[PDB]
Formats: sequence, structure tokens, C-alpha cells
Amino acid sequence: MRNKIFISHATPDDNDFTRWLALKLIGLGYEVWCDILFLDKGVDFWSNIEKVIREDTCKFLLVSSSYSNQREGVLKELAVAAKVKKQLKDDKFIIPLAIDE
Amino acid sequence: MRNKIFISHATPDDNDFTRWLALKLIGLGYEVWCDILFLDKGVDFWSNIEKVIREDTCKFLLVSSSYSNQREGVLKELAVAAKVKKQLKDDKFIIPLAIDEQLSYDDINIDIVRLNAIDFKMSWARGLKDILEAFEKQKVPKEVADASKSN
Amino acid sequence: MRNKIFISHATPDDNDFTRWLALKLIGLGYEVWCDILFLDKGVDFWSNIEKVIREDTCKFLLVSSSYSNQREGVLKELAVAAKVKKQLKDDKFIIPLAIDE
Amino acid sequence: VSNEPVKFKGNVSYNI
Amino acid sequence: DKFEKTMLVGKQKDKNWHFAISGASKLYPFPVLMISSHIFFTADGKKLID
Amino acid sequence: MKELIYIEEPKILFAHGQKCTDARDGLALFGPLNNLYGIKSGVIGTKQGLKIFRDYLDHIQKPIYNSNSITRPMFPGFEAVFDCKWESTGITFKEVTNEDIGKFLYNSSTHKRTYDLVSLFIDKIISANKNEDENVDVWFVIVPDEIYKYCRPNSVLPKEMVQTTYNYDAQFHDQFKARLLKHTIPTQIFRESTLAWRDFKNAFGLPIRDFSKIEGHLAWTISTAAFYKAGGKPWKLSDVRNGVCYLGLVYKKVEKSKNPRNACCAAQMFLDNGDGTVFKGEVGPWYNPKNGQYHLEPKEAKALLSQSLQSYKEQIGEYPKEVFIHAKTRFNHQEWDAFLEVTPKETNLVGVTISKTKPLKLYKTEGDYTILRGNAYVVNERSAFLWTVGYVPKIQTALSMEVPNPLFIEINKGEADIKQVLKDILSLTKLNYNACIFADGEPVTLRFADKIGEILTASTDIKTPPLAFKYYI
Amino acid sequence: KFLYNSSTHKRTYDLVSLFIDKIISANKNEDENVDVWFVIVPDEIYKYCRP
DNA sequence: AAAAAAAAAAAAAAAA
Ligand SMILES: Nc1ncnc2c1ncn2[C@@H]1O[C@H](COP(=O)(O)OP(=O)(O)OC[C@H]2O[C@H](O)[C@H](O)[C@@H]2O)[C@@H](O)[C@H]1O
Repeated sequence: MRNKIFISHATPDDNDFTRWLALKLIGLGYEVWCDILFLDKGVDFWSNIEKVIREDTCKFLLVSSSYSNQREGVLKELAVAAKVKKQLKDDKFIIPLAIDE
Repeated sequence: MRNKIFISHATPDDNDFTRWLALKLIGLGYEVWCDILFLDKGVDFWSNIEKVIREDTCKFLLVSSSYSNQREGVLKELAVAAKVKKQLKDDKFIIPLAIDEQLSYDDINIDIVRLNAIDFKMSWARGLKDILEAFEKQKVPKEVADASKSN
Repeated sequence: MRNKIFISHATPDDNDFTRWLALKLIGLGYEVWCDILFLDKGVDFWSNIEKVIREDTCKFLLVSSSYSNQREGVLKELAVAAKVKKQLKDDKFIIPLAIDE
Repeated sequence: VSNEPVKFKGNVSYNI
Repeated sequence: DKFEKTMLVGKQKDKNWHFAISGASKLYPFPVLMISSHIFFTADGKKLID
Repeated sequence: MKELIYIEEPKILFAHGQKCTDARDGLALFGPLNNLYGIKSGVIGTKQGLKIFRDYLDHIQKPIYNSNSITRPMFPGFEAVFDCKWESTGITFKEVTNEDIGKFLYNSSTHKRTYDLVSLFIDKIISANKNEDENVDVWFVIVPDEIYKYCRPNSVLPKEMVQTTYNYDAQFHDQFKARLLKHTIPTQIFRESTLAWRDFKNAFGLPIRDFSKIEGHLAWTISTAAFYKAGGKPWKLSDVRNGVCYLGLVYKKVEKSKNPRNACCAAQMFLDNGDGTVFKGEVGPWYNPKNGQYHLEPKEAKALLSQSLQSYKEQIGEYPKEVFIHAKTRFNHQEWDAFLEVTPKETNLVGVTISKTKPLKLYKTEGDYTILRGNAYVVNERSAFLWTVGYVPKIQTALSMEVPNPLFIEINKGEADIKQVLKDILSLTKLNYNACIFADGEPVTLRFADKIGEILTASTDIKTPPLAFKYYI
Repeated sequence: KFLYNSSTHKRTYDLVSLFIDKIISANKNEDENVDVWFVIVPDEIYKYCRP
């Protein structure tokens, strides 16, 4: 069953917002998956994220900023999120979050 | 000078289509690197593959099928090719080829799910002519066509 | 400078009319952009479309049909065209084309 | 009549 | 039902199959007796199927 | 020990002057010799049968995968293989109603029912060809399965199904191709089972013609036939020496006239000014009275070889330097003398007899495989054996199922080099256009001549038959 | 050879026969398939092969 | 009314 909330963002620029939102949501009782949350990295992560977005993610939250708007990894995650949105037939799946003035 | 075309695929399942495509491209005058084309194998191959993708490859064609979609060697080749793509400041570097009708565009690999793919699903020759027009558009280095090389 | 005409359309179905119109316009000296004839293979097609609409689209032509009215790609292209209209302050930027009786 | 069949000799072979 | 080590009469469902040969003398190439191989079948091992 | 010599495997030519041992692989990689823009296809048959044909055409549009590509190459797709557009859109359809096709079928007389069944198709074909604006390159005739069960000799209708010309052969295909000759309409029949067999079920539940492993070669042999009949050059030979006509005599029985009358048919193969190959028939059928003569009388023999020398002359300019008349029947001196007189002085007249009757079976010492294809046991300067059927490594198997039978090739008349003769017939075994296989078990002259003989002896009213193979195979 | 004939009917029949025989031979005795057969005729024949 | 040495017409199965 899909019960994880995915928070895509620009990793080296949006640390503060992603950190604050994730630490708030986990405390609120919401399962959160993010790259800055997991400590240590390996070659597998590029695969891992994909299967999550296709197998465990129930909602997809996109941090919108001047950095993350045109970030290649963010773009790929957005594409797979949109296509799993199509496959689930659930329009209220991707929930963008604009944080830049 | 990068003048070679790389074709990644699933060796034990997608060998025949890659054979046909390589034997046609080489006949048309396009330098093609593929694991099948070389006879014999040694431990060095995995290094050689990588260095080719980083030293002599001008275009990277990824055969997309239900077999090659999630194959670890194919994923490694896709990753190193993507790094080369960022290095070369060229967007028209990875050119996926979809040859499977059970592999819909919905379930493409995340690294190439966002890239436009030449459609081989219906007619192979339509895909080949699309490949040719794309190559001539992007000014891919080419030699005078000689079917004798393919033979 | 912007000297391109974007013919948005339903690609799976509306290929014939779009191709005919694009060829007629090109033969008339109008530089035209369309996915079926001008989109490069192996590119970030969504990013390419967004870039073309934002910077190079002098005029936007929409093919209206029973298919194209609710096609998600067409709607997204339409929204980007509307945003470009707001940017350029040109009320006549976008011209729909009705072909379906 | 010999019980052993006439044998010929082929200069070309093959393997599986 | 086997000469040397090699079987000649065998079973297949209800049919007993037998190996048979036909001979013909020919002198044109050399003094030769040509042999052709055939397989026949019986229902009870003695009477041939008509 | 007896010496057994092997001949080099002949090579065939493909596009761009490229040569390849195999035919399927050469076509798949190099493509046909000539440019055939598209095949305008005409389909005739029942409406229930048109859907299956459309499905199969779309099926062969996409590549077809067989069980083992090493044993037999896969099919890359028609338009890629042949560089020819053959779509399921644009087929000219002629409909055959079920009631009309069933009225004629349930007849007590086999000859009458076959005549009416052939007439029902051919009349519509002629009407479409002559009174319709559409252009059709080739005509596909899809017939149902019950007809094939009850449209050939010795077919006894069940007593419950009987509901209710003698100058025409009781064979559907033979009469069909015979009655369409004067109009020169390339037609090529399909059975419903040769189509999407998966529909046809047996008692067990398996397809009767289960082609699950062998779909690729089915597509290969259908596409090549369609390409040839539409006017394409699939492949050609390159080892044939200049100035050599071949000709193949085949004798067939005609049962309609009193006494078989032993109609004889011939086919020619030679070169052209340049490098073009010419492989047509020589159809002047010369009837031979007497029940079992099979030796052609002097006047007909002279007429036949005179036609053959001319048909070379107008197309090349001068007479052949050596004609190698292959023949399944042995030549007596009577016809040979007649042949000699019409033959000029420069021409080397050679008569070769080919036979499969000789019971020689080479069994290899160890291994469950047959002898290599191409081995030749030369008995003497005039006679030898050649294994046209056998193991060849490229196909990974043998062309036979049991141990194959050689061809007994003897130079009956003339002198001829035995090795050169053995080096050519093996090349003739590769130019089979009706089927895209690695090679044929018998030379195509002795096979295409037999085909045109079986077609020409189905109708009595044949007059000046076409010499092109498109209308026969 | 055929054209310089005094009788118009015989000359035109021979000229038509010369072309039709070759066309029929090509249609019946060649493996090539031809959609439409173009018949090029010179001017002198046009001048002297009609009523 | 046989013999061997040569012929073709036909139907059936199993692969290619
Ligand atoms: N890697 C690929 N990803 C997505 N689509 C692809 C790909 N490769 C080929 N296509 C083709 O892309 C097409 C996706 O069609 P769709 O979005 O579902 O329906 P629409 O009416 O809204 O298309 C309108 C826009 O979407 C188009 O992308 C163009 O950008 C259009 O401007 C299929 O034919 C695919 O075969």
C-alpha cells in the first residue's frame, strides 16, 4: 500500500525548506521520503527513488524555487511522478509548493 | 575525435535487433561500437566500454525493451553516458529506441523517461529512416556508405 | 527574436492536418515549429517545447478538435502560451483553429 | 558378400 | 528382441515396430548389393497391420 | 577407401553487388536487386476471410520472431527487408458470398464442382482486372478449408453433405492457374489454415498447422513470393559463366485426351549483356504420343531447341557456346540427333540426366547428424553423385529429416566436365523464388519446369502460354 | 522497313503490329511488372500512318 | 506373364 510522501527538491540549495518541512511532517505522523533524510549514499539510490515513486508514494510534493525549477534530477522525478499520476488516474497527486518570491 | 556510435542493449534477449541495426548502420557508413560485434571476451571489457563512452562516443543509442529496461549493466551504461552528456554540453546525446510493444512509454526508465524516443514499435525501417534523418540533422560524423564493410 | 509559429495539436490523431498546414506555411516563408516535423529525437521534449513557446514563439496556433480539447499535453502547451501572452501583452498572440464539425 | 559396408572418405567435416 | 547391443524390435503404444531391410544387386558402379531401411508395425507382434 | 570430393558452396548476389551464401540473411541485410516502390495488392474471397488476411499482413508488417534464430533467421519486417511498401490499406477487395461458394461445393461430380469453384473466382478476378480502375500488382486468393478438403482428386464428399467440365483437371490450384494464363494475371493462392492458423482447432485443442516456432520462415517464404510475383528481383546467381543456357525438360501426363500424350515442358536460364540474369520458362508444350515414351520425337525436339536457341539469340545477339539440358529422363539417340542438327557448330550440346532413384545413403561414423551438403562421389568422368540435400553449418542443421538421398548426375550425351557440371547444378539449387530457403533439393529447372508442366496440363484450351514464371508458381 | 509502304492500311497494320508484338512479349514473357506502357512515336510515322 | 531397369501421379506426415 502506498503510504509514503515524496518531497522532491534541489538538493544543494533547498536544504533548509526541505529539512524543516520533512521534520514537521514526520512529527505530524506522515511518512516522508527524501534524499537529505537518508544518511549515506550509493549507486543504488538513482534506481531506488524510481521504484519509490512507482510503488510506495501516495502523494508527491514538489518544492518550487528558482533553483529546483530547472534541475535535471528534479525534472526526471517530476516526469516519473506525472506518469504515475496518469497511471493511478488520480489528478490530485502532485502538490507543488512555491517558496520563492 | 568522437566518431563512434554506441548501442546499449540486453545481450541475451535483444541481440538480433541490435545485430540488424549495427549491420545496417555500419553498411551506411556510421562507426558502431557494440558488445556483440566484437568476438572474444576478456576482463578488460568493462573498462573499455566505459572509456569508449567517455572518449570516442558521439551518440548513445539505448535499445529500450522489457529486458533492457532494468538491467544493471544497461543502467550503468546509461549513467556513464548521462555523465558524459552533462560533460559535453550537448542535449542530443542519448537517443532511446523503443522496440517493445509491451513496454509502453508509461514505464520507461527514469533516466530516459523524459527523452523523446525513436519509435521502432511498428516498423523497423521507419525507425531506421528516423535515425538517419536525426543523424544528418545533428551532423553525426559519417563516412561514404559501403555495404562491403557490413559484409 | 521570435519568428516561429507553434502548431499545438493532438499528435496521435491530428497529424495529417498539422503536417499539411505546416508544409503550406513553410512554403509561404513562415518559420514554423511542430513536434511531428521539427522536434528533435533524443531531447528533453517538454523542456524544448517550453523553451520554444517562451522565447521563440511569435505566434501560437492551436488546432481545436474533439480530441485536442481535453488532451493534457495540448492543455499544458495552451497554458504556457497564455502565460507568454500575458508576458508579451499581445491579446492576439494565440489563434485557435477549429477543424472538427 | 562382405558384411561390412563400403566406406568412402570425406575431406570436410563439421562439429555441433 | 535386440541383436548385439542394439534393439531392432520395439514397442510404441499398442504397435510393435520392427526394423526391416530390402536388398537389390547392382553391378554398374561396382559389384554391389544395395540395402534400404524401413520400419513396419504389427498389432500382436506376429500379424502385420493391413 | 573411395575418394569423396566437396564443391564450394555457391554464392548468390544481392543489392550493391554484395554476395552472401544464404538468401534470407542476404535479403535482410542488403535488400532486393531492384526498386519496387509498392505492391498494389488485390484480395478476393469471403468477408470472413478478409479480416484474417488483413491481420496477417499487419502481422508481417512488424518483425516476426522464431524459436531459434541460429537454426533459421528471423524476419525483420516486410518494408525493411524488401524496401517495398506493402500496407493493408489500399487492397482491392472482391467478395465471395458464403451461399455462392457453398452451392458449387456440395456437388456429386468432383470435376463439375471444381470447374464451378474455379469459375466463381476467376470470373470475378477478370471482371476486376478488366472493368475496374484500380491497379493490382498481384491477386491473393484466400480459400476456405472445406474446399481444399473437397476440391482435389479422390475427394469423397460425406453422403450427408451432398446436395446435388470433364476436360478440366480436378485440381483446384492447377485449373485455377491454368485458366488465368491468357489474361496474364499474377495470382497466388492462400488457404485459410496457412493464414492465422491459431483460429483452426483440432480435437485436442492444438492448431492443426501449429507454426508457433516457425512463424518467421513462414513470413519469409510468403513475403518473397509476394515480392517476386509483384515484379521484384529478390536475388540472383553470380557464378554462372557467360554463354551458358541450361533448359530443363520435364514430362507430364495429360489424362483428358485419350492416352497420356506426355506433354513436355522446358525452362531456360542464362545471362544478359552485362551482368543481368534471365530465368524464364520455355513453354511450347510438345505432346509426345505413346503411353510411356518420355522420349521426344525428332520434329518436336528440333522445334524446342530451335526456339531455345532463338530466345537466346534475340536477347543476347549470338548463339550460346554450351547448352546444358538437364533432364530427369534419359536421352535416347533419336532426339539427340534431332537436337544436334538444329544446333550450330560452335555450340557445345550437352545432355545431362539427373535422378534420385539410386539408393545411396552415407551414414557418418559417429554423431546424430547427416553428411555435409555438397559432397560429390565421382564414379567416372561422365557419372557422379551429389548430395544436394544434407547438413550445412550455416543453417545449423540438415535440410532433410532422415538421411538424405543424393542426386545421380550423369552426362548422358556430350562430353562435359563432371566437376564443372557438379559445380553448376548445386548453384541451380539456390534460385528457388517460390520459397526463400537456404537451397532446394533439386535444381530449379527440374522443379519450375515440373510446376509449369503441372499447370499447363490442367487445361486443354491453352494457346501461346506466357513464358514468365510470375503466372505459374 | 514497314513505314515506306504504298498501301496505307498495310503500312499502318504493320506499324501497329511491330509495337503490339513487343508489348505483348514484354507483358507475357518477362518478370518485370509495368503499370503503364508509354509508346513514343516519331513525327514521320505520325505524318504517314493516319488516314 | 514373368524378370530387371526406368518412368510418372498421388496422398500423408514432419518438419524447414
Ligand atoms: N519518450 C516519450 N515520452 C512521451 N511521449 C513520447 C515519447 N516518445 C514518443 N512519444 C510520443 O509523444 C506522444 C505523446 O502523446 P500524448 O502526450 O500522450 O497526447 P497529446 O495529445 O497530449 O500530445 C500533445 C503533445 O504531447 C507530445 O509529446 C507532444 O509533445 C504534443 O505536443 C506519443 O505519440 C508518443 O508516441
